Amino acid sequence: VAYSGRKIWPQKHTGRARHGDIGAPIFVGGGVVFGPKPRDYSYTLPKKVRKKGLAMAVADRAREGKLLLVEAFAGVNGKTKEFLAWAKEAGLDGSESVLLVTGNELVRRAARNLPWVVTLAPEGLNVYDIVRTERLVMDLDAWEVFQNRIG
Amino acid sequence: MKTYVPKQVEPRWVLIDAEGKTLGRLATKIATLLRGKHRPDWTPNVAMGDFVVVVNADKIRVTGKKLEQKIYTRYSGYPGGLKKIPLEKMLATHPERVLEHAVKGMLPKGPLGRRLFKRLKVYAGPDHPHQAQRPEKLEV
Amino acid sequence: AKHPVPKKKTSKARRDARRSHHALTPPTLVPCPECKAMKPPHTVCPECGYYAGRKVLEV
Amino acid sequence: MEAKAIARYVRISPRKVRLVVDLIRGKSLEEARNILRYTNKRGAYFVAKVLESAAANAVNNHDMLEDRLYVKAAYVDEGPALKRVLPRARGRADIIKKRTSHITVILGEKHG
Amino acid sequence: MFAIVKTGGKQYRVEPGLKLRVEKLDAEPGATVELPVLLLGGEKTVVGTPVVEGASVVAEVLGHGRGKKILVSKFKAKVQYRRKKGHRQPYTELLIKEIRG
Amino acid sequence: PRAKTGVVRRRKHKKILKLAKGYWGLRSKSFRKARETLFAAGNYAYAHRKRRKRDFRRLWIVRINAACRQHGLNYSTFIHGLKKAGIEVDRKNLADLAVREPQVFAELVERAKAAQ
RNA sequence: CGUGAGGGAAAGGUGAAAAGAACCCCGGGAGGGGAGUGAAAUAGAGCCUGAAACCGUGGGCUUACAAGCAGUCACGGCCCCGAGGGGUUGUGGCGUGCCUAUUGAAGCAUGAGCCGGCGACUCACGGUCGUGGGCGAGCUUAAGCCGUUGAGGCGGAGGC
RNA sequence: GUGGAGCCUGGGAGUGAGGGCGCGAGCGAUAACGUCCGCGUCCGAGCGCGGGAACAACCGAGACCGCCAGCUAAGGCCCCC
RNA sequence: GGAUGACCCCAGGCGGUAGGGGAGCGUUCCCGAUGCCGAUGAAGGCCGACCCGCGAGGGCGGCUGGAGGUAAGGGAAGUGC
Ligand SMILES: [Mg+2]
Ligand SMILES: [Mg+2]
Ligand SMILES: [Mg+2]
Ligand SMILES: [Mg+2]
Ligand SMILES: [Mg+2]
Ligand SMILES: [Mg+2]
Ligand SMILES: [Mg+2]
Ligand SMILES: [Mg+2]
Ligand SMILES: [Mg+2]
Ligand SMILES: [Mg+2]
Ligand SMILES: [Mg+2]
Ligand SMILES: [Mg+2]
Ligand SMILES: [Mg+2]
Ligand SMILES: [Mg+2]
Ligand SMILES: [Mg+2]
Ligand SMILES: [Mg+2]
Ligand SMILES: [Mg+2]
Ligand SMILES: [Mg+2]
Ligand SMILES: [Mg+2]
Ligand SMILES: [Mg+2]
Ligand SMILES: [Mg+2]
Ligand SMILES: [Mg+2]
Ligand SMILES: [Mg+2]
Ligand SMILES: [Mg+2]
Ligand SMILES: [Mg+2]
Ligand SMILES: [Mg+2]
Ligand SMILES: [Mg+2]
Ligand SMILES: [Mg+2]
Ligand SMILES: [Mg+2]
Ligand SMILES: [Mg+2]
Ligand SMILES: [Mg+2]
Ligand SMILES: [Mg+2]
Ligand SMILES: [Mg+2]
Ligand SMILES: [Mg+2]
Ligand SMILES: [Mg+2]
Ligand SMILES: [Mg+2]
Ligand SMILES: [Mg+2]
Ligand SMILES: [Mg+2]
Ligand SMILES: [Mg+2]
Ligand SMILES: [Mg+2]
Ligand SMILES: [Mg+2]
Ligand SMILES: [Mg+2]
Ligand SMILES: [Mg+2]
Ligand SMILES: [Mg+2]
Ligand SMILES: [Mg+2]
Ligand SMILES: [Mg+2]
Ligand SMILES: [Mg+2]
Ligand SMILES: [Mg+2]
Ligand SMILES: [Mg+2]
Ligand SMILES: [Mg+2]
Ligand SMILES: [Mg+2]
Ligand SMILES: [Mg+2]
Ligand SMILES: [Mg+2]
Ligand SMILES: [Mg+2]
Ligand SMILES: [Mg+2]
Ligand SMILES: [Mg+2]
Ligand SMILES: [Mg+2]
Ligand SMILES: [Mg+2]
Ligand SMILES: [Mg+2]
Ligand SMILES: [Mg+2]
Ligand SMILES: [Mg+2]
Ligand SMILES: [Mg+2]
Ligand SMILES: [Mg+2]
Ligand SMILES: [Mg+2]
Ligand SMILES: [Mg+2]
Ligand SMILES: [Mg+2]
Ligand SMILES: [Mg+2]
Ligand SMILES: [Mg+2]
Ligand SMILES: [Mg+2]
Ligand SMILES: [Mg+2]
Ligand SMILES: [Mg+2]
Ligand SMILES: [Mg+2]
Ligand SMILES: [Mg+2]
Ligand SMILES: [Mg+2]
Ligand SMILES: [Mg+2]
Ligand SMILES: [Mg+2]
Ligand SMILES: [Mg+2]
Ligand SMILES: [Mg+2]
Ligand SMILES: [Mg+2]
Ligand SMILES: [Mg+2]
Ligand SMILES: [Mg+2]
Ligand SMILES: [Mg+2]
Ligand SMILES: [Mg+2]
Ligand SMILES: [Mg+2]
Ligand SMILES: [Mg+2]
Ligand SMILES: [Mg+2]
Ligand SMILES: [Mg+2]
Ligand SMILES: [Mg+2]
Ligand SMILES: [Mg+2]
Ligand SMILES: [Mg+2]
Ligand SMILES: [Mg+2]
Ligand SMILES: [Mg+2]
Ligand SMILES: [Mg+2]
Ligand SMILES: [Mg+2]
Ligand SMILES: [Mg+2]
Ligand SMILES: [Mg+2]
Ligand SMILES: [Mg+2]
Ligand SMILES: [Mg+2]
Ligand SMILES: [Mg+2]
Ligand SMILES: [Mg+2]
Ligand SMILES: [Mg+2]
Ligand SMILES: [Mg+2]
Ligand SMILES: [Mg+2]
Ligand SMILES: [Mg+2]
Ligand SMILES: [Mg+2]
Ligand SMILES: [Mg+2]
Ligand SMILES: [Mg+2]
Ligand SMILES: [Mg+2]
Ligand SMILES: [Mg+2]
Ligand SMILES: [Mg+2]
Ligand SMILES: [Mg+2]
Ligand SMILES: [Mg+2]
Ligand SMILES: [Mg+2]
Ligand SMILES: [Mg+2]
Ligand SMILES: [Mg+2]
Ligand SMILES: [Mg+2]
Ligand SMILES: [Mg+2]
Ligand SMILES: [Mg+2]
Ligand SMILES: [Mg+2]
Ligand SMILES: [Mg+2]
Ligand SMILES: [Mg+2]
Ligand SMILES: [Mg+2]
Ligand SMILES: [Mg+2]
Ligand SMILES: [Mg+2]
Ligand SMILES: [Mg+2]
Ligand SMILES: [Mg+2]
Ligand SMILES: [Mg+2]
Ligand SMILES: [Mg+2]
Ligand SMILES: [Mg+2]
Ligand SMILES: [Mg+2]
Ligand SMILES: [Mg+2]
Ligand SMILES: [Mg+2]
Ligand SMILES: [Mg+2]
Ligand SMILES: [Mg+2]
Ligand SMILES: [Mg+2]
Ligand SMILES: [Mg+2]
Ligand SMILES: [Mg+2]
Ligand SMILES: [Mg+2]
Ligand SMILES: [Mg+2]
Ligand SMILES: [Mg+2]
Ligand SMILES: [Mg+2]
Ligand SMILES: [Mg+2]
Ligand SMILES: [Mg+2]
Ligand SMILES: [Mg+2]
Ligand SMILES: [Mg+2]
Ligand SMILES: [Mg+2]
Ligand SMILES: [Mg+2]
Ligand SMILES: [Mg+2]
Ligand SMILES: [Mg+2]
Ligand SMILES: [Mg+2]
Ligand SMILES: [Mg+2]
Ligand SMILES: [Mg+2]
Ligand SMILES: [Mg+2]
Ligand SMILES: [Mg+2]
Ligand SMILES: [Mg+2]
Ligand SMILES: [Mg+2]
Ligand SMILES: [Mg+2]
Ligand SMILES: [Mg+2]
Ligand SMILES: [Mg+2]
Ligand SMILES: [Mg+2]
Ligand SMILES: [Mg+2]
Ligand SMILES: [Mg+2]
Ligand SMILES: [Mg+2]
Ligand SMILES: [Mg+2]
Ligand SMILES: [Mg+2]
Ligand SMILES: [Mg+2]
Ligand SMILES: [Mg+2]
Ligand SMILES: [Mg+2]
Ligand SMILES: [Mg+2]
Ligand SMILES: [Mg+2]
Ligand SMILES: [Mg+2]
Ligand SMILES: [Mg+2]
Ligand SMILES: [Mg+2]
Ligand SMILES: [Mg+2]
Ligand SMILES: [Zn+2]
Repeated sequence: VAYSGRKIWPQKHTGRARHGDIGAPIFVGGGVVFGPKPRDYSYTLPKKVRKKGLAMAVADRAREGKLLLVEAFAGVNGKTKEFLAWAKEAGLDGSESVLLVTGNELVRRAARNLPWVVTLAPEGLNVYDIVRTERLVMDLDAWEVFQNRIG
Repeated sequence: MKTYVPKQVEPRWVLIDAEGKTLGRLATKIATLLRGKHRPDWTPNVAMGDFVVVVNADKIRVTGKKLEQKIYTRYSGYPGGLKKIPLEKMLATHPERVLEHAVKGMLPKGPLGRRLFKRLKVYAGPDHPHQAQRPEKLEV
Repeated sequence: AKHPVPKKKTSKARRDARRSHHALTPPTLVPCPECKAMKPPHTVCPECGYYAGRKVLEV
Repeated sequence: MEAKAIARYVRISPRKVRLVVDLIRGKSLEEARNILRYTNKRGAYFVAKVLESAAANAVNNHDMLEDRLYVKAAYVDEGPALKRVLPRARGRADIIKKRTSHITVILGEKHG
Repeated sequence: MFAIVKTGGKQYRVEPGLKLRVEKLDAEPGATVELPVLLLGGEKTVVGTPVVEGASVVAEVLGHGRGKKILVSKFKAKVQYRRKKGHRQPYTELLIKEIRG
Repeated sequence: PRAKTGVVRRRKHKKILKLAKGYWGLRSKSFRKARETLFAAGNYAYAHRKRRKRDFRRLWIVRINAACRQHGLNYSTFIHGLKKAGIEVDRKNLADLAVREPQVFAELVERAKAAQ
């Protein structure tokens, strides 16, 4: 704290409480006791745990009938309205939130600005994103790499 | 069901002839009569006892040698101001007070106990001035 | 001396009970027989300058 | 109908003035004026003026009749205090509060 | 006529038309119950020894409730012992139907 | 994140002060003095519920006594007699009788004199 | 503030917009009362909200024969709201502040004028028990590298 | 003898200023609201409740809450009560 | 008893300082949330003799206030004077 270390007044005989300096947390304007300092909240969750979590996350959406794999994306070539077309053809009105996993950039860029769509490259597949969304939509290309990461 | 509480009732006047009675033994009974504890609707927080006229206080009686040995005592608040008055002398100078002081000490202390002492009227000699209330002559 | 000092803060009730004698009494006034104005008795009327039924002082 | 005046921030002490205000509560306008005139106190000046402003309002803004007017309410409030140093013996400084008043007079009409 | 009846460990003087709260009775609201009798009074006088044999008072149960909350508080000095408990005693509300003497 | 006192403390003092409404001087005005007063009031309360059960019984007893000595016996003899008779009317109810229904009470007196 | 080295504060908020109140009235002024502006002026500049201590006016109840840790329990009177509640308190019963420190405090032992806000068991890395899970004669990566731009993976050196 | 009994392995303590009373001793003066031990008890922590005028440790008794119900304990029952 | 916190019946325990253990209340912040409550009135402030909870509290309603607030379930602390 910015203040100095001087004893503001003598120890005895003033008729006031004894104090040292005004950096003491007991003073308004003094330093704070056990406040936060910078911290690293990260830790190494076991790899196998992450893997099972990734398996189960997808498996859950499968049991729900919510997992859908697609072969390709028709005429969607970067324009959002194109995705919306394709969406409809596959049952995606947007009454349900979707996690779209594909390596095709132009599909991701199209679908991205939507409120109800989250977009991922397959190496980015992760369980928080899986649980967040009501429906899982994966390119075959993606499903293959998801396969590699879990076995 | 909550306990009965009387409405303010008319107090009976009562007459007692103190002649020849024992000082303290008369006293307890006057106190009881003053509280009103002889009344089934007794209530401790209101003045509802009887009024008591007493005559012949000067001819009250006491046992043992207390005539010369009962000392009544009074402190004035000044240094050396504790006067001592033997029973004999109190009879001879303010006889009615012997009975009064005895009764006073047997009533509860506090504002209510002090008003019940007022309801007691003590006379030396055969007579009193309370004809107007036509007091009922009790035995005790 | 040993610097006497109050032992307890005085209650609102007791400070105000000390003040139970502090009320001002209204000034005592009588009409002036000439100009009817209210004035202290036994003083020269400061409105019209009369006292004792004659003009005494220039108001 | 009522008419009022308030003198806010008068540099006199609330407790002192109230003494004077106590004299006029419930008097006719004529009586209070008389009383104030011969009250040997500083605050009688200030109360006089708050009164006269109120009577002005009553007559001139509120269709009341000067000759029906009476002090229906009057009260003194305490405003912000002025803090000043009063230097004492042996290096010590005391702090004097120079106190302040918000003076109010409220006039009504006495019917009949 | 009145009757002295005994319910919930306590006794009460009751009469036709009387509303009474007593310790909660195990009885559906609207139902009817017979209270034991210790003494009948008024015109005739019969003294129970302790109860009277033929007698009973009928009561229609109006319903059950919880009383106004009492704050039961505890405190011990120089020990930091303090407790605050809230209490509402259950009751049953009865109307006295008849004194079957 | 920092959690200042904010709103919480005021609301705790108010709770107390309301409970203290009606107390003299600072005892309804200062939070601290209220709390002292309320500890007393709480132990006084609890104790006085207990004590109230006693207090009334003692009044019931004094009352039964007066109406007993109207028929030539004392409370102590009375209670003995009812006891032998098997009359279990409580002192609360006896008292109502002694004032409200003096005939019925006299009867109870009768039975108690009989029972010994 | 200190000779000096040096110490070292307090102090944010009208309104959407100044539309910041022409003009008249009392006043020396301050201040106010009207008029006016504004959705709002106890938003009027001593300006969002406006708690508490604290001071005041008005109203109900109450108090000048009364003995008190100030309450509580009972009853009665008066006042308010409409077989009930609320306020007040005459009488009666009971009744030794809080905290701290102590063998023991109402204690004539400590601390506290009162109110508001600040104010004291934390975090990192190791360790040891317990616990929720992953794998199991196995378990696990560190720095780093790649990818993301709040996406995760690789990395077996090493540790148990 | 099934008890907030007992034993074993581990985690967390606090305490390591006691005090009155009864009995058995030493010290002192067959002194101290004295001191130091032994067995016990209560207070400590039961300064909650009844009795002892008032009073931690004497007598009665181990307070979960509510009731305008009943029986008792010590102690009491002429009035205060 | 039903079958595993569904509730019911019966029985016992429930004074407490140091201290051990258990279960909760609330404050700031994050996920829930491109959501939802909000000018037909956010937060906060002042009331209530009303409701729910053993309690810490949580509702509801009237007045003030004038633009924010944030659920079920979880996460993290500058968390209660
Ligand atoms: Mg520094
Ligand atoms: Mg500096
Ligand atoms: Mg420095
Ligand atoms: Mg330094
Ligand atoms: Mg130094
Ligand atoms: Mg220094
Ligand atoms: Mg010193
Ligand atoms: Mg000092
Ligand atoms: Mg000081
Ligand atoms: Mg100091
Ligand atoms: Mg110092
Ligand atoms: Mg310091
Ligand atoms: Mg220092
Ligand atoms: Mg410092
Ligand atoms: Mg420092
Ligand atoms: Mg700082
Ligand atoms: Mg600063
Ligand atoms: Mg700073
Ligand atoms: Mg701090
Ligand atoms: Mg620190
Ligand atoms: Mg520090
Ligand atoms: Mg830290
Ligand atoms: Mg860092
Ligand atoms: Mg950690
Ligand atoms: Mg790390
Ligand atoms: Mg979403
Ligand atoms: Mg999106
Ligand atoms: Mg007699
Ligand atoms: Mg009594
Ligand atoms: Mg004489
Ligand atoms: Mg006496
Ligand atoms: Mg007494
Ligand atoms: Mg001297
Ligand atoms: Mg001197
Ligand atoms: Mg000298
Ligand atoms: Mg001096
Ligand atoms: Mg002093
Ligand atoms: Mg004061
Ligand atoms: Mg006052
Ligand atoms: Mg005084
Ligand atoms: Mg004249
Ligand atoms: Mg004068
Ligand atoms: Mg004029
Ligand atoms: Mg001062
Ligand atoms: Mg000053
Ligand atoms: Mg029963
Ligand atoms: Mg019940
Ligand atoms: Mg204690
Ligand atoms: Mg204490
Ligand atoms: Mg105490
Ligand atoms: Mg304590
Ligand atoms: Mg202690
Ligand atoms: Mg305590
Ligand atoms: Mg409490
Ligand atoms: Mg704060
Ligand atoms: Mg704080
Ligand atoms: Mg607060
Ligand atoms: Mg608090
Ligand atoms: Mg608040
Ligand atoms: Mg609160
Ligand atoms: Mg009061
Ligand atoms: Mg007060
Ligand atoms: Mg006061
Ligand atoms: Mg106040
Ligand atoms: Mg109780
Ligand atoms: Mg008691
Ligand atoms: Mg009992
Ligand atoms: Mg007899
Ligand atoms: Mg018996
Ligand atoms: Mg019996
Ligand atoms: Mg210097
Ligand atoms: Mg200088
Ligand atoms: Mg310096
Ligand atoms: Mg400073
Ligand atoms: Mg600053
Ligand atoms: Mg603004
Ligand atoms: Mg602005
Ligand atoms: Mg002008
Ligand atoms: Mg002018
Ligand atoms: Mg002007
Ligand atoms: Mg004006
Ligand atoms: Mg103006
Ligand atoms: Mg307008
Ligand atoms: Mg509007
Ligand atoms: Mg306002
Ligand atoms: Mg405003
Ligand atoms: Mg201001
Ligand atoms: Mg604003
Ligand atoms: Mg303001
Ligand atoms: Mg203000
Ligand atoms: Mg205020
Ligand atoms: Mg007043
Ligand atoms: Mg007298
Ligand atoms: Mg009087
Ligand atoms: Mg006394
Ligand atoms: Mg009574
Ligand atoms: Mg009452
Ligand atoms: Mg009432
Ligand atoms: Mg009392
Ligand atoms: Mg006691
Ligand atoms: Mg005391
Ligand atoms: Mg004591
Ligand atoms: Mg305290
Ligand atoms: Mg403390
Ligand atoms: Mg302390
Ligand atoms: Mg000490
Ligand atoms: Mg010491
Ligand atoms: Mg000592
Ligand atoms: Mg004292
Ligand atoms: Mg003292
Ligand atoms: Mg000292
Ligand atoms: Mg002290
Ligand atoms: Mg010391
Ligand atoms: Mg000071
Ligand atoms: Mg104060
Ligand atoms: Mg404070
Ligand atoms: Mg720790
Ligand atoms: Mg572990
Ligand atoms: Mg694993
Ligand atoms: Mg190692
Ligand atoms: Mg045990
Ligand atoms: Mg054990
Ligand atoms: Mg066992
Ligand atoms: Mg631990
Ligand atoms: Mg240790
Ligand atoms: Mg220790
Ligand atoms: Mg020692
Ligand atoms: Mg030792
Ligand atoms: Mg020892
Ligand atoms: Mg021991
Ligand atoms: Mg002793
Ligand atoms: Mg012996
Ligand atoms: Mg011995
Ligand atoms: Mg020995
Ligand atoms: Mg000798
Ligand atoms: Mg010793
Ligand atoms: Mg000895
Ligand atoms: Mg010895
Ligand atoms: Mg011992
Ligand atoms: Mg200790
Ligand atoms: Mg004991
Ligand atoms: Mg023990
Ligand atoms: Mg006693
Ligand atoms: Mg005792
Ligand atoms: Mg005792
Ligand atoms: Mg004891
Ligand atoms: Mg027990
Ligand atoms: Mg009941
Ligand atoms: Mg018995
Ligand atoms: Mg015995
Ligand atoms: Mg005795
Ligand atoms: Mg007796
Ligand atoms: Mg049980
Ligand atoms: Mg248990
Ligand atoms: Mg316990
Ligand atoms: Mg447990
Ligand atoms: Mg909180
Ligand atoms: Mg919580
Ligand atoms: Mg913040
Ligand atoms: Mg943040
Ligand atoms: Mg959001
Ligand atoms: Mg939002
Ligand atoms: Mg809406
Ligand atoms: Mg609007
Ligand atoms: Mg509104
Ligand atoms: Mg909030
Ligand atoms: Mg907030
Ligand atoms: Mg609330
Ligand atoms: Mg609000
Ligand atoms: Mg905004
Ligand atoms: Mg939230
Ligand atoms: Mg939540
Ligand atoms: Mg979560
Ligand atoms: Mg802190
Ligand atoms: Zn003249």
